[PDB]
Amino acid sequence: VASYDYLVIGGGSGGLESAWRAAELGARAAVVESHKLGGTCVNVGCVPKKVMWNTAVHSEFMHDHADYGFPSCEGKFNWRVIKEKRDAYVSRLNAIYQNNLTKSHIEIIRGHAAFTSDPKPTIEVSGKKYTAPHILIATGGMPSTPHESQIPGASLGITSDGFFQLEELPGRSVIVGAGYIAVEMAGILSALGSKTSLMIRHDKVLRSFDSMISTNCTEELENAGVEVLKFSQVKEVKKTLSGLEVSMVTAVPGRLPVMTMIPDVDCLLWAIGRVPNTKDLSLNKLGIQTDDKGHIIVDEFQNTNVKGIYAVGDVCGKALLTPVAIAAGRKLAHRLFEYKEDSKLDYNNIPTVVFSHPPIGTVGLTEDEAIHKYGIENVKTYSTSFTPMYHAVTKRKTKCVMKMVCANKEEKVVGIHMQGLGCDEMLQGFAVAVKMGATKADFDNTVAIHPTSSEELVTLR
Amino acid sequence: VASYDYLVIGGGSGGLESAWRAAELGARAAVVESHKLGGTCVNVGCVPKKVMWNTAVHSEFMHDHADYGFPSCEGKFNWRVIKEKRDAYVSRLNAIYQNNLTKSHIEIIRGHAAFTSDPKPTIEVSGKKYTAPHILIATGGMPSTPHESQIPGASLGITSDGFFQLEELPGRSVIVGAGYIAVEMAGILSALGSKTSLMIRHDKVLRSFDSMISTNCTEELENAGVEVLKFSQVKEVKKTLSGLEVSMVTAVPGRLPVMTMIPDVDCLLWAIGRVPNTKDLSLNKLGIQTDDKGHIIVDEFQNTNVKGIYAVGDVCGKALLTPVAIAAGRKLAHRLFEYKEDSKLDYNNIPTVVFSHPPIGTVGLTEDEAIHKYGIENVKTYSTSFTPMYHAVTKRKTKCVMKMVCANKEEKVVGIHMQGLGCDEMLQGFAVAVKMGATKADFDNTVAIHPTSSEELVTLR
Ligand SMILES: Cc1cc2nc3c(=O)[nH]c(=O)nc-3n(C[C@H](O)[C@H](O)[C@H](O)COP(=O)(O)OP(=O)(O)OC[C@H]3O[C@@H](n4cnc5c(N)ncnc54)[C@H](O)[C@@H]3O)c2cc1C
Ligand SMILES: Cc1cc2nc3c(=O)[nH]c(=O)nc-3n(C[C@H](O)[C@H](O)[C@H](O)COP(=O)(O)OP(=O)(O)OC[C@H]3O[C@@H](n4cnc5c(N)ncnc54)[C@H](O)[C@@H]3O)c2cc1C
Ligand SMILES: N[C@@H](CCC(=O)N[C@@H](CSSC[C@H](NC(=O)CC[C@H](N)C(=O)O)C(=O)NCC(=O)O)C(=O)NCC(=O)O)C(=O)O
Ligand SMILES: N[C@@H](CCC(=O)N[C@@H](CSSC[C@H](NC(=O)CC[C@H](N)C(=O)O)C(=O)NCC(=O)O)C(=O)NCC(=O)O)C(=O)O
Repeated sequence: VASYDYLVIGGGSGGLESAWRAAELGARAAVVESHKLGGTCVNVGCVPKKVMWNTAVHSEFMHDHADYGFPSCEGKFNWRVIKEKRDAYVSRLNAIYQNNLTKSHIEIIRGHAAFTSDPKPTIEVSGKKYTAPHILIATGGMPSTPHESQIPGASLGITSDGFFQLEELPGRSVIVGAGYIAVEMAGILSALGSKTSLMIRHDKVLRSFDSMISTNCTEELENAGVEVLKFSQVKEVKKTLSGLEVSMVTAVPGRLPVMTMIPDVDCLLWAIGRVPNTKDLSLNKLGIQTDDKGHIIVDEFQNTNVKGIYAVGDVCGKALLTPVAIAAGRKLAHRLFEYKEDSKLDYNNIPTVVFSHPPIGTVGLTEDEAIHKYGIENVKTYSTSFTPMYHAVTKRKTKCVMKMVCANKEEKVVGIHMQGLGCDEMLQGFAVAVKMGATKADFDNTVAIHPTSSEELVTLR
Repeated sequence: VASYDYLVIGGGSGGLESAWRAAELGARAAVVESHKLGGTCVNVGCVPKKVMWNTAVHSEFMHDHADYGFPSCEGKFNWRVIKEKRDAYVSRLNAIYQNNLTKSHIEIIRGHAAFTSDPKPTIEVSGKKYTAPHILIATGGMPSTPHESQIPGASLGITSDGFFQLEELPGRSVIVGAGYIAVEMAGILSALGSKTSLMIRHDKVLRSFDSMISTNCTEELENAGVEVLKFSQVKEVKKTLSGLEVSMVTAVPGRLPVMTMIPDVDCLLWAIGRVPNTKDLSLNKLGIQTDDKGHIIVDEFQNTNVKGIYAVGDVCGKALLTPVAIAAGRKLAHRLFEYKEDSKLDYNNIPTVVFSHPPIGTVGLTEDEAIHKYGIENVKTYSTSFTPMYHAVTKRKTKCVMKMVCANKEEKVVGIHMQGLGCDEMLQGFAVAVKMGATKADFDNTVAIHPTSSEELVTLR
């Protein structure tokens, strides 16, 4: 058994930051990674996705070519070309991440970690034992897929992982899910050409976001060639000699269920959820508590119930974002190694952008949550809806919706929600201002930047 | 002589806002406008310019087409097509502005106002006299042009106004100036195809912005096909049977002056400065004080030396931006009509974006100004320089530079400066945060939005 000061299991987003931060503080760390470093984000998440998004966004502006006085280009997107580059990039970030670890004197124990029956928390990677006074579990999660028992033929569909393994643009796509991933896949596949259908159990997507986003996003989706099959469920899936045959049930409230076949399907993508990578860690060896779905139960300080063990990131099941895993890994290192006893991540006012078309940006409370936190009498909301001047000369259109939620009589901005061009880069500042406890006056007392879509947020009346 | 409660001379940006704000407060107002309403911004500024910018930005992304797996389109931008649309839009905003005035019960006295020799401040528009207990001078400015006496042949060049009257894309362009306008024209003409040369008296452009912006902007300009002729001056201009012949002197410090001819010039654009529209107001009739260059001298509250007369906007010569004219017109109405005795515009931390390629965003103090305000010992600056992941797969490249200036030991962000993709929409939030008196911790305690260029600002180390 070899001792370190920190043994972080998982070379992902939260994993690495905590490892790096720890080393700066003089700690002797090592990171265990069983696959490629950089975790999900870099290999099958933020990075590969965003390249595909910039590409889909490219397909759109090309449509607007003639309106801007330019001749037209046919199209016929070559997926292979871009898949090759996307991959190259991803493999260049790998070398980089590895470099930085070794530059920081952080060992990388390549393999699969599992806890042992040894009294003090000790882990075993390929026969060898390693322990540390502080161990972090940053194993993240995996895409979930239905069971053949529930949906016979489920194994025939792919997931976001599989999406990143795709070599050519599928002619017909059906996506099952109504969250940001589902939406983003729907957006990219449809912009690049696949005849996309998004299949949701309800009438809207992103049903957890402010109602405006939920509503607008379902709209923009439809208005862009994506077919939204509301109130539908895949009953079973079959492999025909031409494609896949999705047998789905559609039960619109007030109507009788209608069974339907969607044939000639090239791709069936499962964007229904994420499961934790906890199973094979042998948590039961130490009695490390988890929930019914396998996530790892932690406190305000990422502590497990076992002294010396913490967990951060997707594995915990909360605020599943790279910057959140990162931020919590960062604060932990400062708590354990810098002794900042109250170093912890504030999970309120975490900003998030969905890369739909146009992009969604949001931070803070929804109207509902403000209503149920402060009371109707105390919640004011300001909003606007305009078409960006980019579409002043184009026949193709998209809107921009902005909503400001304000609490109490001072008008403390407790939440911002918006959708439209520039909203992806436009959100950070407001998240900082919002984090500071900005009121509607602070926003309204800032000189506008004209012409921008961002000036609308500071002139809401 | 007909009485109103407010008589605002000038249907521009500052003019209108003050008129509208006044009406909401129950005041009897009227606006005098001698031309099209909406002033400079709408007719020959923000609006027309920005359409041309979105168009130039379109030319660029088209270059990146093949890298994103799309076939290539030749090009051959048709200027007429877009000029027609840009104009249509501008004429649709006119109807709109007019509408809103009448909806607010604001009269529009169409014509040219001039003060009279009548004891109490009274103005005369086309024979008729009008007075008010409060009169606002929102007459803005005009593009300046050299005198034939100084630069013989100067009258042969056009200005930004003339640029908006252009019907076809000039084959060869030479721009004289090193400010945001000069730069923006250089950017658009060059992206759309003209063989552009930007002529500056020094080695860099935007010499008033933080040194980083000054430096980076001169670079990006060159790297995009714009020829920067540093240390050069147009000596005289001549109309040949093929184009114009710019005779210019180039005096690089340490070298002997070299006289040069630039022939076959289709366009000579004068972006050397703005002059105030004060001459014909007959200010001398009341002794309304002005400076040597004709701007109108005002105090913290936009007051002239004459009781009952104020001035806001470009006419004053300070912070020449639409949102600034607007913001000051707004505060004045609230002061005069809502009685907010201390309602005035704070001219510190006014945000500004230059629409260069990529866009520049800035707010606050430059390093120099922080250095000379706090002292070297008390100024820390953080910065980064990265290539946006949009260029991860493109052969064409651009950077992104970010600089944070921090004062004292708390690290109060007194200034932010940046250049690159998304910086135009990315700036508003930080301007609000900066306005609030945000420190580097508030920025650093905000959860990042990945992947974006904006996340870089909140992770500067
Ligand atoms: C499609 C798709 C797009 C996404 N897009 C975005 C986006 O734009 N922005 C965003 O913020 N988030 C996005 N996410 C979410 C983000 O990727 C995750 O929230 C984030 O990576 C979580 O970090 P983590 O540190 O817990 O784990 P992870 O980064 O997932 O990585 C865990 C690492 O641990 C390794 N490991 C697992 N178990 C063990 C073990 N027993 N021993 C050793 N090795 C092991 C894993 O192999 C992996 O490399 C996306 C996710 C998917 C899927
Ligand atoms: C190229 C170009 C691009 C620009 N781009 C931007 C940009 O992207 N963003 C930005 O913020 N700013 C930009 N500006 C600056 C902005 O346009 C001006 O700062 C702003 O319009 C100033 O407002 P104002 O209220 O003082 O006057 P103005 O809006 O200029 O208008 C004054 C009005 O008064 C009328 N008038 C004049 N004298 C009289 C008189 N005696 N009686 C009656 N009528 C009269 C004028 O005709 C005019 O319509 C740009 C300017 C130019 C030129
Ligand atoms: N923000 C720009 C920068 C370009 C970019 O993608 N840069 C990164 C890829 S981000 S993909 C990986 C991801 N991000 C980061 O490493 C940097 C992003 C930001 N500083 C943040 O902390 O959120 C992550 O998993 N980090 C682990 C950790 O630090 O804990 C890279 O080149 N980095 C190499 C380097 O570090 O020099 C963009 O997104 O376009
Ligand atoms: N911000 C979006 C909105 C689209 C847009 O251009 N909208 C404006 C043109 S801004 S061009 C004219 C300019 N801007 C405004 O009227 C609105 C911009 C913002 N609210 C601000 O106050 O800075 C101005 O001179 N205002 C005088 C004043 O209010 O004092 C328009 O349609 N307005 C019609 C309307 O008012 O409904 C964008 O720029 O793309």
